[PDB]
Amino acid sequence: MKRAVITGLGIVSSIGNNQQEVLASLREGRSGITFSQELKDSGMRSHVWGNVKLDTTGLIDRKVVRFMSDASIYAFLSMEQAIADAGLSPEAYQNNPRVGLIAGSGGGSPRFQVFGADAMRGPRGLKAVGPYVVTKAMASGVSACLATPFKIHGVNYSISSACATSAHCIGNAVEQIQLGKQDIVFAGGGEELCWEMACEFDAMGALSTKYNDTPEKASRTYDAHRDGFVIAGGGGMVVVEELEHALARGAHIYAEIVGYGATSDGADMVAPSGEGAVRCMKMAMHGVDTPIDYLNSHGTSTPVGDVKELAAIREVFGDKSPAISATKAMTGHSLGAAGVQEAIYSLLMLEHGFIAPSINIEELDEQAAGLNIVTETTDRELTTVMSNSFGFGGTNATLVMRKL
Amino acid sequence: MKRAVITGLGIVSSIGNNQQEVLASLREGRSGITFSQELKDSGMRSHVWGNVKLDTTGLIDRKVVRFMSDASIYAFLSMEQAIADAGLSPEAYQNNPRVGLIAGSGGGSPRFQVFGADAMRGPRGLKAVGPYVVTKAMASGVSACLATPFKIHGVNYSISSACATSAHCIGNAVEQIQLGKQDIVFAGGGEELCWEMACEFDAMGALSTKYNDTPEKASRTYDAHRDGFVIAGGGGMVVVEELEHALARGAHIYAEIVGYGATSDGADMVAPSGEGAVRCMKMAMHGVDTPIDYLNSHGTSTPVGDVKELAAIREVFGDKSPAISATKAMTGHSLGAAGVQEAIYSLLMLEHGFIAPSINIEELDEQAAGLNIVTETTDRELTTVMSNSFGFGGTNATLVMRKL
Amino acid sequence: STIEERVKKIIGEQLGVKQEEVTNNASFVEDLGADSLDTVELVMALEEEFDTEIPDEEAEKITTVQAAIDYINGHQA
Amino acid sequence: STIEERVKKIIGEQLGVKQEEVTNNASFVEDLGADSLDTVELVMALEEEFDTEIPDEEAEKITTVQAAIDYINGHQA
Repeated sequence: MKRAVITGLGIVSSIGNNQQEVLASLREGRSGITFSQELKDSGMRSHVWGNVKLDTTGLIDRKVVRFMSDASIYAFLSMEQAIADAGLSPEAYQNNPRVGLIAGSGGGSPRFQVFGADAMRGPRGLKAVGPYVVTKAMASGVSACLATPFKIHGVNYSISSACATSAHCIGNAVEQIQLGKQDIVFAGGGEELCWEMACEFDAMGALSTKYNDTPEKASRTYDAHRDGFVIAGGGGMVVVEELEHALARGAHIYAEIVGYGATSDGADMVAPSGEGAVRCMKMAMHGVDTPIDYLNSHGTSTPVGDVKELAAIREVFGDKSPAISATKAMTGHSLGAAGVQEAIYSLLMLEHGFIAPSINIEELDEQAAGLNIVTETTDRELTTVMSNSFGFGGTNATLVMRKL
Repeated sequence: MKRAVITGLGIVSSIGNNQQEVLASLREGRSGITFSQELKDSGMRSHVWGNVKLDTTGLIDRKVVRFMSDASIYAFLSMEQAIADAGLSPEAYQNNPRVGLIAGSGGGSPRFQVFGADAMRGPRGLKAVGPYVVTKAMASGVSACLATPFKIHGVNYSISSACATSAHCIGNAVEQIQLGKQDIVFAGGGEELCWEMACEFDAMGALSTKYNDTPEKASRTYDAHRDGFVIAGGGGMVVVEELEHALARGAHIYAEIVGYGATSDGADMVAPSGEGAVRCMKMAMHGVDTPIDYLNSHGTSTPVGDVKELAAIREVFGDKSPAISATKAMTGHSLGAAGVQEAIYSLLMLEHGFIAPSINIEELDEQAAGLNIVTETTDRELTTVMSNSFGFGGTNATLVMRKL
Repeated sequence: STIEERVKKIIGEQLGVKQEEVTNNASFVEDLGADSLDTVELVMALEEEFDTEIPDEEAEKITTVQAAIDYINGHQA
Repeated sequence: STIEERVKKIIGEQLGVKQEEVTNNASFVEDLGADSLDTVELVMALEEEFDTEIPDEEAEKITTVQAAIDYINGHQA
């Protein structure tokens, strides 16, 4: 089975519009959360979000962007960054059956699904809907809207698994390299940010509502007074590449993907069981002969979710004390984009030798006692890092990344 | 590596609510298309659809179905059928890390997304939305809503790739068996049927509009007077199983999956290039040392799509084309459910020794000259069959299935 | 069909239990198998039946059948 | 702005071409790269910009910049 490495990355997130800005935010413990007039005006109780702070006007050519929802826009910009960061030019990656793309979103486009129905019900009917709603709203919009303009000839599809979406995309890309079917797979995802999608999470009671006056304090994973997650949007993309192919072209290699876990709880629809996460982490660690130095936890800042993951980590590691932090306390939860963005934060920590802080822990939850939860930026030579993602439906993904 | 076989089938489609009903429809050339007052009342130009002829109200346990959109409901009923057909007791497949589920939809739930936004904007606001919209509308609803009640512990995610969705789900299930990671993977998909989704295809000019007075004559793949596809809904599921595991428990085996192609056009967003389909079919035939006896074409009944696929078939097979038929002339196009339903129709033809007719061809398209398009039910001993699926964004999937 | 009878109708059918299990001190969660999402939907069903809004601070207190009848009675019909 | 200027602005924005390739005898499909979805939206965009309703039979004949200018010029009042 071939070895898979990451040779490029790109990111558009609430804490930065490229990897340099994101790195600076992670080192400073900077929050990307702001007050949202749009969420408040819609009638929601949660008035905070992790928004992308970027004017995208004119960044994508008309013939390409006409098909795109915001998830695809964020993923496209992330892929442009990742292509450049990998040192790839069109002769190498375009029109190439050995080069593929696996990238998804959690929910397609709620905004454009609602637009289509609103337009259809207005006075102009079909003539108001226009011809571009399907590619904006379909679940595979992110892969379709990127594979076509980047002239991808290899694999082309989306994986969707709620908040594990883009972690499974990366793992599936790794499997394509392992099977020898592709030399390069671009993997990642995107997610739009809008009241159309956010209001259904508020209706479940899943979003933070008690910190609207202090938006940077609302996302507070492992804090005793956490009250739900803060919704976010953005995109990310990594270049997954076969090792000998990368070495032969003198690529820059961030890390090898040495473990990929994917499991299922088979239990509760909206709360993790813990048991599936234990198996997922153990699967991703199988055969890895170095300790996990740092774990980026899923850590959403919900009452129910945070304690279940802490218990799973304690069961997996027991004595050993991997450093742990939840970057969502800074970034919010970007849903289908979370897996790839958190893989990227972990790769930046590995590449630049530091642990990002778990912020806003004013009173540590009693269930977190004994764990090495890092609350201040800490320089450290890391070798092996792990990132967890979990989604509704009891779906779990874990990635383990290691220096070469 | 390991070999993968199909050991159970389940289906809910416009031409039948289980495999026996479907078999009878296929042999008879029976249309599943009906006039739709819903589509007409919405303001659409296309008034015909391939509806599931079953009231699903109250069929599924309230605590399970509260989470589900129609795509999940159709896939769930299909999965119950497939489990029974494969002879799997709960002890055999539940709470088992070696048993997984990969199943998707093309668009989640346009109906429930629009419901959520309509509720939020109405007089009760957030109190009208309720807590179940996310699991109904998220792209992974089909996998999430099934893996949880069926107690699945292995892989759990959705693949989405527009109208190739459930074909890629089957192919990825095969890959999990080949990698040695799973012994059984349930693979398939579902799609709801509603004006909220259909109107955006009418707005593209993709749906049939000239045959509303004769609904059974609207879907007419390869006919010179075709005028777009007929939208449909439903579900399907297959049990993908490692060969030695199936043999050791005495399972009934329909066929081995001996080929799986997945490619990308890198060209046009909504029209197939033909070139990507040629590579996809060649990839699926790699290492297959028997000829293709029957090809279930994607065959949507669009002007542009049908000619591109005919040209691709002619390029792959030349003067030795297999027998070809397009079951969508009977069934309509069930979008994310199409790939698994067409794999099931192909498996029934293989198992029962017949070729289903390509109906409604009153004048064969000029571009089909020299191809063996079957227009009457034909008894024939088949050994190797192929099924093609293509989707928006230039995504292609092909499956090749062969008797043991 | 008093306020008490109506509240028990909504509860029994929302939680899928026989109309004899809905005793006045029956807990939605402890006795009737409700989870956190069930309780959200149950409050909505009571709002629809009685055509009243229930504030979030008061809805969180409605975890038993008696708490539902107490609120509905205390707030007109 | 004149009708000609406004038509050329709409065509340029819709098809991703500078108001420079949008010459009067340019064909949307043969010269300006329009595909079958572009032709749908271009009609919508002209209808919106000039507050007119273009029947399908007339829209099918509007295949060049000049044909769009001619149509709008001839359907003001």
